[PDB]
Amino acid sequence: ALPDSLTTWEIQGVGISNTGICVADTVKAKVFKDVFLEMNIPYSVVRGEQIQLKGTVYNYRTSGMQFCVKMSAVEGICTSESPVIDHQGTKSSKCVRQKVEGSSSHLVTFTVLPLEIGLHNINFSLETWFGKEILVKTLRVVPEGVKR
Amino acid sequence: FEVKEYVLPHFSVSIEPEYNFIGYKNFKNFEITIKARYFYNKVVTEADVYITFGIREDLKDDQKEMMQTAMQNTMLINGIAQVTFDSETAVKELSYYSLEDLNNKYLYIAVTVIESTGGFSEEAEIPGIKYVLSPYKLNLVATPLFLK
Amino acid sequence: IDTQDIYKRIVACASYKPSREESSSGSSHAVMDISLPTGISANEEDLKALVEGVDQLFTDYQIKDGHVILQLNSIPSSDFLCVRFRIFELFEVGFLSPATFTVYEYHRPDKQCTMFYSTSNIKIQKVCEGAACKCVEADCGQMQEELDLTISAETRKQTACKPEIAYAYKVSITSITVENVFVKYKATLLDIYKTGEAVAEKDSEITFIKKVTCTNAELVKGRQYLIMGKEALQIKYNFSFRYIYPLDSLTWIEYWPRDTTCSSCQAFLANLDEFAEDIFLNGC
Ligand SMILES: *[C@@H]1O[C@H](CO)[C@@H](O)[C@H](O)[C@H]1NC(C)=O
Ligand SMILES: *[C@@H]1O[C@H](CO)[C@@H](O)[C@H](O)[C@H]1NC(C)=O
Repeated sequence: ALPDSLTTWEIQGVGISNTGICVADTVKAKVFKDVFLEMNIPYSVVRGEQIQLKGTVYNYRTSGMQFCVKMSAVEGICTSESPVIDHQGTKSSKCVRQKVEGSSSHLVTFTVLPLEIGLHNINFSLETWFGKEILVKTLRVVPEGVKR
Repeated sequence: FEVKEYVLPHFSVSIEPEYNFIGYKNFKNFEITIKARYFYNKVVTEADVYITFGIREDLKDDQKEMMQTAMQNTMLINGIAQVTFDSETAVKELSYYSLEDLNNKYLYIAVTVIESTGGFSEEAEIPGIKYVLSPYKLNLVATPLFLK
Repeated sequence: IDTQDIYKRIVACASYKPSREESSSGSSHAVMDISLPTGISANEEDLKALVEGVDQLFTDYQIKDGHVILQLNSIPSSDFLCVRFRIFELFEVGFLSPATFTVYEYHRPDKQCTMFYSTSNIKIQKVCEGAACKCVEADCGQMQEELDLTISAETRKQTACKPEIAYAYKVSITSITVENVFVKYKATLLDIYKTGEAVAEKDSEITFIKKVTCTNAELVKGRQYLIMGKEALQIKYNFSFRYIYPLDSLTWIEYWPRDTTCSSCQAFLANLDEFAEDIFLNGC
């Protein structure tokens, strides 16, 4: 079963026999989705400071649509919005649906300040017309000063 | 194998110069093509492209002064963009010397591409392009040097 | 370091730290570095004023690797030396790399004081190492005026029924521990209305913290105030207790009269009781 990613997968193989070594031509397996969401996911995200955490929703569907994106964070990363409803784990972003033009994209921003050492799992749920899907992203943090 | 923090870039940015290395005719006029494509093979619809120019003495030198002029900002349309940059105005007083004879050394150009439709960023660069008074070079291939 | 909208200006105001065995005079030659966020540049014509000046506090200035380099001869031990400059920023980025403000003596590069800063406004603030905050939003609230005659009894129901407003109850402040920066506000619960999930009971004597930056929300010790605000934050450094109150911006705080009555007049207290009974009987 193919892994879930927007990028094109390049599979490659080599073979060994008494005849000799043979490298097969690289097979490009393209994995695409009509309506999907992806985010920057910065590396190491220093602790104590708030981050912009920008992401973009893509619509390849010819017809227009309205999208809703909510964020759920494990304990703990300080959020500037709140509250958590209905479930204690589920974090409502109180998302207002914005119009996304056909063959266009829209911007999504989340201001969050991590309070503890990573890596912590942070979910971004996407509620939209033409189906809905949620991706799981991990956020890692690092202490302020460094001396080895 | 390289050990680094890769971040795993979202889209590919390829920089194709019309000519490999700048000659006499290309000093007054130099055109360069900037083309950025997603990893799912679908070209970037619309994005903002910022170009940075600079001059370097050698390849080993990581740091050198630069203009101070532009910083020309053009928008990537349908996965392709192009811009013309002349050396005559470029170097001048900014590089403290102006001539093709005065400065014989590499030219480094930086490109920063951001998506206008949604948050993402990718960067690329050209290690260098040297202005040479003596074009090309000469070499022999598949020609053993012997006489019959 | 601080960034205000009042083109945007950036100030430094840094000083030298005296040593017990060292008489305070000034500091040795030190390089002052300011890291500009990716896609942000500063105006050189505005920076030239430091060099051009008859009185020279700075020998040279430079821009290297997207950083601002300016060398200072002596750092004042008495007061903080300020540096002001205007910036020109062009859109972007995917993610802004944390901007650092650092200063180091040119003699020893070994030890460098570094502090992070952000040009954008701070939504989340006040994160304590001891009590493990648990923000505490940055925005500032305001307290209603003392003995505001009527105007209005109906408006209180609208404010309390707000989905964002969770705890609306009558409390009496007991003890106050000033800063840094907490303002604990030890109180006592006389009565509850909502009192929605997950908290409970009565006479629990709970506390709510507020940053000292708000002088308008100052409470008088011993005077009972009716407080309606956001849901209580969970826990602390202590794994038990477990429900401390935020006291954030746009919280309803109004003085509840105890003493006479008629204070010109007692009729105001009836307007407060109507809101209590209406929200208790029917509610949101
Ligand atoms: C993301 O959704 C998954 C589904 O398995 C779940 O395991 C996890 O609780 C989620 N993470 C958060 C922070 O809500
Ligand atoms: C929690 O904090 C208090 C101070 O408010 C401290 O004195 C006490 O030890 C703690 N309570 C418990 C039950 O551990």
